[PDB]
Amino acid sequence: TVTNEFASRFRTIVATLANVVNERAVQDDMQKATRSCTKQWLRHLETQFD
Amino acid sequence: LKKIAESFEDPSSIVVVLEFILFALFFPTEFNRIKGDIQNVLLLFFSRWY
Repeated sequence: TVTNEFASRFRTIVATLANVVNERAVQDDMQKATRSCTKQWLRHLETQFD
Repeated sequence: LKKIAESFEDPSSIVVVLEFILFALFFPTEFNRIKGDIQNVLLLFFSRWY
């Protein structure tokens, strides 16, 4: 396989699990900088798994 | 092509993509011979964003 399969399934976990995190930063609505620095952490976390 | 290894995550990592779009417009003769692997390091970019 060109790009490993097992890891590409993990990307779907992060893809939709992060969408759920937004609906809490709309009720508790924090400034962009806060909601961004968490959505940036899931990028690093996921790219390690690769 | 001299291997350029990196993973696209930050929106600011467009520099490594724009580096080919610029190289392919100065030396179309030289880009026509290593279009092969310059492709697969860019095929990695397409799995991540789209």
